[PDB]
Amino acid sequence: LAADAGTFLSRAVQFTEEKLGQAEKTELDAHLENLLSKAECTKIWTEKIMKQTEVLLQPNPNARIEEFVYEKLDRKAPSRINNPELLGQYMIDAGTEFGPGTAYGNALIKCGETQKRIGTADRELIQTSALNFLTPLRNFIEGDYKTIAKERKLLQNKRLDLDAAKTRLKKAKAAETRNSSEQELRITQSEFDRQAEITRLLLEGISSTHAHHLRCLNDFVEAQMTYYAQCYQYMLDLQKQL
Amino acid sequence: ADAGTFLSRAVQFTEEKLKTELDAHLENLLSKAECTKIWTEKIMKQTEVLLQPNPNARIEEFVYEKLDRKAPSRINNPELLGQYMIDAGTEFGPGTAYGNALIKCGETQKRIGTADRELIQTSALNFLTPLRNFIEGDYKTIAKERKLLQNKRLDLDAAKTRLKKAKAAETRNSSEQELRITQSEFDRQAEITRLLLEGISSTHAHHLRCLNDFVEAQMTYYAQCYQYMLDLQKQL
Repeated sequence: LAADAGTFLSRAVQFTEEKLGQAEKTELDAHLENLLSKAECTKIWTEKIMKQTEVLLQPNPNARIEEFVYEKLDRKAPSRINNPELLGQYMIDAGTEFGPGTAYGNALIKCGETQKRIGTADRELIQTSALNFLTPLRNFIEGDYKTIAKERKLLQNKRLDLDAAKTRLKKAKAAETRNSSEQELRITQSEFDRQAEITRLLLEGISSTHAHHLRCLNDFVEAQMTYYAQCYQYMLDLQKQL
Repeated sequence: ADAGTFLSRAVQFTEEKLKTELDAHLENLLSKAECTKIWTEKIMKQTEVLLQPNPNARIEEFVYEKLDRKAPSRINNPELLGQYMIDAGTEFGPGTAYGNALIKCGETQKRIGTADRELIQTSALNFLTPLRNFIEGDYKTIAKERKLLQNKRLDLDAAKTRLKKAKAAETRNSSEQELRITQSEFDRQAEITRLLLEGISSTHAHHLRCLNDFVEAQMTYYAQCYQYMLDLQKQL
């Protein structure tokens, strides 16, 4: 068990010396370097788009903060009526008060109805998009990315060990000890190579990620089309009655 | 007992804490005007909320309005999303189908944002403005007249008390004369109020035309956005 502490100690000292610039870093194969870089960029942008999308869907930030609170509180956040439907209610009530016979009353009541219909259509889009877009992406970021991160750490650690061994051999004098260090060097190199393959294999899966997301984007688009199309028709209908 | 006297004092204080009825016609008109103001205010506010959902933005506007300095031209959600998509697509590679889609969507999104800005401008220019004008101008006048006639009323009510207490013949005659003077002022003010309370009919007509306009703005915005989406659907 204490030997493990020695491994942690060895990995640390080496990390310090390498940072001190006194020690160098064994550069990884260009292919893996390229693969890791691509996966990262992908995650960064996907995260940004997902967030901005959400903001677009739910403009009120304070509402989002309240949801976060109840989410951490493990409680349900009370539902609220959307602005479009609310306006409709006020208008309809006014129209009624002003008098249904009056044209102004007729117009106000007619509009309030259209507004509520529009509000209903809005919620349809929010649910449709959330179900078809945000979640698919979220999945990828939470699962595959995590796994890759873990493997990255393993390979990073192995490299530290390899570099530490190298440095040890560099300062190896006693023939017998130097030979032992040579055995140690062979030992770490093998393990390092093994993890490198493991990592490359996992990184290969990212290729399909882009194609999967493209489908999700096509869906979101269809949703927006549906939302505006419905609202446009609703508006036309209102003008005919008024 | 003592409790009863304390209760009596309490009732007296309630009286400390807490009328010549006008001709029905005027009363009814007054009620109409008040109702109109209440409903008009509610609709004007909610519709502004519908246009600008973000409360913090409104707060900022209020501060900058008091600051008497122009508030920065913040970018709306659609355009920002478009920017992110376009840049991301560029990074992943323009040739790639995914990148192409991202860029296209960003462009359309920015177009939508511009159309939205147009819609916002039109509504506040041909709808919110007139309504606000009316509530801020005519209503004040109306309120002023109401206060004056209310004072004439209180004075008239006092005159009745003076009349009921006018025991001396001279006192009786003086009270009568003052009551007559108050009455004359009352009917004069009443007439003025009646004139203004007959203008509410015209107000309803102007408001109706304003509403018809707002309807046009919403239809135009929805039409424009629908076409943009059609174009993108064709591009991809």
